[PDB]
Amino acid sequence: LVCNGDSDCDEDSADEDRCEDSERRPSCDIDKPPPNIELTGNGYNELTG
Amino acid sequence: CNFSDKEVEDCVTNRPCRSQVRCEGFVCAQTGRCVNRRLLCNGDNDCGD
Repeated sequence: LVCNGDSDCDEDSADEDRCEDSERRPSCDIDKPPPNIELTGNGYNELTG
Repeated sequence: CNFSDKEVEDCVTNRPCRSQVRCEGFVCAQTGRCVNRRLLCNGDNDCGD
């Protein structure tokens, strides 16, 4: 996943540090995730809901 | 009231102090912000300057 064209480290992006764009290849046609997929990653509190 | 509820006097340097907090990173010369060397040549002003 290092030097790959995706930020596979999430908060850091150190895998994409110091990477030549001539060495990169297009990882995918697109980058756009589904419209609110981040909500699927939230925790949940069962009491408060 | 007078705004000067604060007042200040200068002194001699009676004693040293250890304020010289060690930065292992790069020191943003004008700001003194300590930034990680991976943020050099980042394409982004991660310094102030």
